[PDB]
Amino acid sequence: ELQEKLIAVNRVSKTVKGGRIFSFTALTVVGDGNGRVGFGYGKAREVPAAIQKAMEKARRNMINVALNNGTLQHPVKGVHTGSRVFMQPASEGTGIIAGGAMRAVLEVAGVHNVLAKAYGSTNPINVVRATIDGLENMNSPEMVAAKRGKSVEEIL
Amino acid sequence: MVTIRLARHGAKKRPFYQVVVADSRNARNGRFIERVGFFNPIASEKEEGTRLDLDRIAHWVGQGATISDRVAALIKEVNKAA
Amino acid sequence: KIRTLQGRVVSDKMEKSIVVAIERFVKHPIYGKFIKRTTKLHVHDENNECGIGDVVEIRECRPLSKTKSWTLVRVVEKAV
Amino acid sequence: ARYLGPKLKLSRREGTDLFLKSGVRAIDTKCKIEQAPGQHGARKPRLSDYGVQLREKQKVRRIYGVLERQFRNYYKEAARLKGNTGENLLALLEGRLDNVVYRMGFGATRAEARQLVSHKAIMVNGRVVNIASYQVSPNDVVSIREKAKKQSRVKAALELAEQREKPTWLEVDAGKMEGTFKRKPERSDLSADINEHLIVELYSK
Amino acid sequence: SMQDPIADMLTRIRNGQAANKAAVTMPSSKLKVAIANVLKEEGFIEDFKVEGDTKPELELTLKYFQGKAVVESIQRVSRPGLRIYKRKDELPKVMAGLGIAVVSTSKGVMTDRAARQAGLGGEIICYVA
Amino acid sequence: ATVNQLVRKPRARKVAKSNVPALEACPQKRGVCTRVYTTTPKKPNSALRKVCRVRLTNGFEVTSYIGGEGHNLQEHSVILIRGGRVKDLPGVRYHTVRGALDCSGVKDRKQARSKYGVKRPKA
RNA sequence: UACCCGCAGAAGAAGCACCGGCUAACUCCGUGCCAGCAGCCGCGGUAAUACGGAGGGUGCAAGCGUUAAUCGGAAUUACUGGGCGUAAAGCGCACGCAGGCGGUUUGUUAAGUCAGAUGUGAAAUCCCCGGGCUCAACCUGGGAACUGCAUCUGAUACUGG
RNA sequence: UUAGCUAGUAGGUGGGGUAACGGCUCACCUAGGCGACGAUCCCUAGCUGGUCUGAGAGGAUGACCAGCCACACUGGAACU
Ligand SMILES: [Mg+2]
Ligand SMILES: [Mg+2]
Ligand SMILES: [Mg+2]
Ligand SMILES: [Mg+2]
Ligand SMILES: [Mg+2]
Ligand SMILES: [Mg+2]
Ligand SMILES: [Mg+2]
Ligand SMILES: [Mg+2]
Ligand SMILES: [Mg+2]
Ligand SMILES: [Mg+2]
Ligand SMILES: [Mg+2]
Ligand SMILES: [Mg+2]
Ligand SMILES: [Mg+2]
Ligand SMILES: [Mg+2]
Ligand SMILES: [Mg+2]
Ligand SMILES: [Mg+2]
Ligand SMILES: [Mg+2]
Ligand SMILES: [Mg+2]
Ligand SMILES: [Mg+2]
Ligand SMILES: [Mg+2]
Ligand SMILES: [Mg+2]
Ligand SMILES: [Mg+2]
Ligand SMILES: [Mg+2]
Ligand SMILES: [Mg+2]
Ligand SMILES: [Mg+2]
Ligand SMILES: [Mg+2]
Repeated sequence: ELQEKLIAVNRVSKTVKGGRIFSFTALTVVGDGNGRVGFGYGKAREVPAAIQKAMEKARRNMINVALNNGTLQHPVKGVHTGSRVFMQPASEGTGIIAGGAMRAVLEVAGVHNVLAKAYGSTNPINVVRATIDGLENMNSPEMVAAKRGKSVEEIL
Repeated sequence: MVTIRLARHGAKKRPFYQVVVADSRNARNGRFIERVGFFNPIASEKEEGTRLDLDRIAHWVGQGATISDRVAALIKEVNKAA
Repeated sequence: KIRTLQGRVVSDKMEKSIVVAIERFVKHPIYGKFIKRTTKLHVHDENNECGIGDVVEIRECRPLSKTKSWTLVRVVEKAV
Repeated sequence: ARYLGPKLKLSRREGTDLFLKSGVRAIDTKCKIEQAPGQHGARKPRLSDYGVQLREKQKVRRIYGVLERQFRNYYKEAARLKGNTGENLLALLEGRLDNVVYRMGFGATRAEARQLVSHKAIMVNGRVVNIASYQVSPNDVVSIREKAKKQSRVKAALELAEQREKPTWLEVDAGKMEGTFKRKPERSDLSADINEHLIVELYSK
Repeated sequence: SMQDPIADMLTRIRNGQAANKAAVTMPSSKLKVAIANVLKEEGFIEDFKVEGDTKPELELTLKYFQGKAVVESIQRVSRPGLRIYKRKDELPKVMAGLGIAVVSTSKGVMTDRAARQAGLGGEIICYVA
Repeated sequence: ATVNQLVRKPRARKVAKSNVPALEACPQKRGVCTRVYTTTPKKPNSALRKVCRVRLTNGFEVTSYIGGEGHNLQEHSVILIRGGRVKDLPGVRYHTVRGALDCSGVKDRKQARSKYGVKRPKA
């Protein structure tokens, strides 16, 4: 029931006395079709072990995102280390207008109508961290109503 | 002199005439002062093919503007319908 | 009700004529900042009655000269 | 300006049936519907995200028989029109005349409905209409005219339409060989395998 | 120099929240009072109080929900280097209406929502979100 | 970056020069072959690239690559260049159009025939 | 002339680019750092999915490619929307005119600002709701819009005087 | 990597002149005028409604249609 997407695989290296040792890294993201999203980053000498370590870490360290019906709640921004990221709630059925890693993370996030833009570095690890930070700090009308101590109708 | 006349603004073989108020030295489809309606000779049934603001037309005629032969025909056809 | 403007008097050396700095205050069309912009006008004055640094109130009239199409109505803030 | 080649090659590439043949004989009998066409057809490569957006748009095009410039203009119109863009895109494809002829079962395939339109066998509100892409407003009647009413392939297509599922938004009277486009269909009225958001994301780069 | 007290007010709020300070004090003003009036009415601070006669000190009692701060973001919009005036149609919606925009209007300082209901705009002081 | 600094000196853009200046914003230019010859490419490659020195019509003297296998190009030959550089040649910025005004199509070429000016081979 | 009716018979009517990655789509045979490709990374030295042909496939389609040119992507002149310890970037330091900015209170002004009204902002164009050509392109009715400027009537929080 | 420019020049009186104001012209008088908010000089260029692109702000542009301006072998002049 948790849909799982790998974003990108990459071969890294490590130079030793014998020569170059190659390894593989895997960036996977999981989600429940709702606000529960979580990513993982595994690494091994072999690709199925790296995707399995990534899905293993992604199934835990899940994060909860207060969605609306199928879209966001307010235009939110997210940063991590190279990637300022803008995302915006959109009308019904305009699709996921997003780049690379953000399409996979919002698709398993269960969003369906976004207008996104990734500025800066588009490294999938940091931009998926920047989207996780943006969706995590996106706040609902209930949370702001309980916070300000007013009703939702007093907030409009 | 100032005149009241048609102005060919249509497709090919399917004309449509804006009845405008213009200085007669200007071009046909060119510079004009006031557009006082239209006429469609290929007007279908159940649509208007003639509409003239006769209060403005009588205002410019009170100013001394002349009327073309077809415009005076369309004023006749309005004053026969009404 | 007639349209009139005000401004400092820049120079008064030529007779029956003064130069008036009208300093309008417009917004920049791109950056949104409000920038003071200065406009010089040659103003006809009878009697050479104005001085430098004087505030004046002017109206637009028929062209008295080549560069002069403005005539004052009255003087405010005469002194330094 | 039409695709005239093999149709099951298209259904083999898309992987599913596109109803490009009448359905009398089973498609698994007429072709290997589970194998892509060509020499290297048995292999299934890891198809990319642009690949699945292309295969979805080529599915919907190869269903309705619409070329790319026209399917682009339908996207421009569906994005201009209010509401869901993909749903308006499907409502326009379902508003096509050769589709209404197929859904009423006057032609066995959408191509045969197209040929009846092109061969002046369809009257819309009494007037003969020759264009496949004529938009059909709601509360419109659409009939076989008198001369082509005595065709064999017409009542054979109505036989296969009785074998097929009845659309809710229409109301056909097979004796007079006419029908009535009552309303535009809902998305729930249509098929559920079409992912219209992949097309919107394709034309929304 | 102290060119801007309102941005000093907002910065003392923002650093007070980040420092988990209970109260934040500052030199008072008629505008700083009207802004703390708005922030109290809209629910971001508990209470304000101005004391003293010759040099008054405005004290703001901050508000904390579930440990962390209520005021997630607070920003100065119009500044002495760049003033911002808006008409009633182009008033902003902070956080799709969840945050507020403190607007100075001819009928006093109010939020952007009350500026729309009053049918008149003015100078945007700050975005509070 | 201060708005006053941008008021006093605005953000000026970068006027990008064209890497095909002899065309003079034209798609193709007629030239006359001055010298037809070969050139060795850069160090990673190794070939004999067929390239001609052309006096153009507008007055310029540019060199131009001759694509495809085989060419009937001579001196005092009237060709049509179209723009487009060869990476692995220093100073060649243009391509001759094969099948234009003196140049022949590639002999016995059956794929990409319009990129080389070759008629459809009837069976 | 549009348009309509009749005749005869599938007849008289499909091509172009591409298939290493970006970028949808693979095998074989020649070939041997030659011939050649090429937008970038890069291919070719005897098993080339990268050259040339073939088979197959993919994208478009009475068009398809190439070239030129503009914007975009490029937040890569950054107002919206960037930076300056080490990646490009803080003048060697300071005083200081013009310029930019300016603590707090009251009163007044109404310049800026905000609201309303009037005039104007040609028509066409764009957009919305419709109408007409068998549909569409197209033509067209009405409206909105033209984000502007001027004048007047008001408001006085903010800025200015 | 154009910083100074200007003597009908800037203004005044009067005469002439034009359909009409006016250095428009002329005599006389004064010594002004413009300019760092870029004068002068150089290169380029018809302007707009608009068009293309762009989410927008913006960028580029001004073919067709419509409005204004300018020219009619080149340089000049006047007549009706
Ligand atoms: Mg770890
Ligand atoms: Mg970067
Ligand atoms: Mg008649
Ligand atoms: Mg076509
Ligand atoms: Mg639409
Ligand atoms: Mg591929
Ligand atoms: Mg081989
Ligand atoms: Mg290739
Ligand atoms: Mg660019
Ligand atoms: Mg830019
Ligand atoms: Mg930078
Ligand atoms: Mg260094
Ligand atoms: Mg450095
Ligand atoms: Mg230093
Ligand atoms: Mg102050
Ligand atoms: Mg005041
Ligand atoms: Mg005012
Ligand atoms: Mg107003
Ligand atoms: Mg208009
Ligand atoms: Mg219609
Ligand atoms: Mg004051
Ligand atoms: Mg005289
Ligand atoms: Mg006289
Ligand atoms: Mg010129
Ligand atoms: Mg942009
Ligand atoms: Mg002449």
